[PDB]
Amino acid sequence: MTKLALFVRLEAKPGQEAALADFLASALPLANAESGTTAWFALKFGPSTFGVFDAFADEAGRQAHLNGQIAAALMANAATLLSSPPNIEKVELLAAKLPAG
Amino acid sequence: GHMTKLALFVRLEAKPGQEAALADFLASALPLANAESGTTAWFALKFGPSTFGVFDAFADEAGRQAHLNGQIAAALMANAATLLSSPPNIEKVELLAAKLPAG
Repeated sequence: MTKLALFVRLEAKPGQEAALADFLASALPLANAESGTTAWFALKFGPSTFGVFDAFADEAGRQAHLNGQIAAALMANAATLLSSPPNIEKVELLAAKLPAG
Repeated sequence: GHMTKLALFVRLEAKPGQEAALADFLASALPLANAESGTTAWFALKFGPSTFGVFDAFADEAGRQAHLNGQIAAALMANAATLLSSPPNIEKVELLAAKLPAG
């Protein structure tokens, strides 16, 4: 079972809403490449408010994601894309249902 | 898969003294989620001492609505006053992209 997760809410700068949505959608292959990243979701709450939820078997998986390509790419573009600094929330998974793979 | 497109992001605030009870409630709800054929992924969340949640994902509106009207929602509604300091905060979410294990 997946036991650990991360959640981040992301607010787009005026004029960078498409750019942020496209960035998040484009990261899917990067998430598929991360074997320790069990599940990964690019979220849209509203026209300028986006986010990511992802899930891991263990802390090694979670840290590998934070040290990985998607987190890197987001940090490299954050100042361009985002209107406020995002808080990456650590989450404990109390239970999870996923397809078996 | 690109085929899961909708989600809910729910925050739940535990009543003081009820934090363990809410965590336990959520964990015991797993079999109920497992049985929901339209609920592709379902995660019971703990953010902090008294702050919990659910993130769940669906192929379509029918699956999302079946969850909102399902056994977990009913159980939480039956016990809401015992466990929660305010009503669930439920956000409808669109998925731009999603990785799940296959199946």
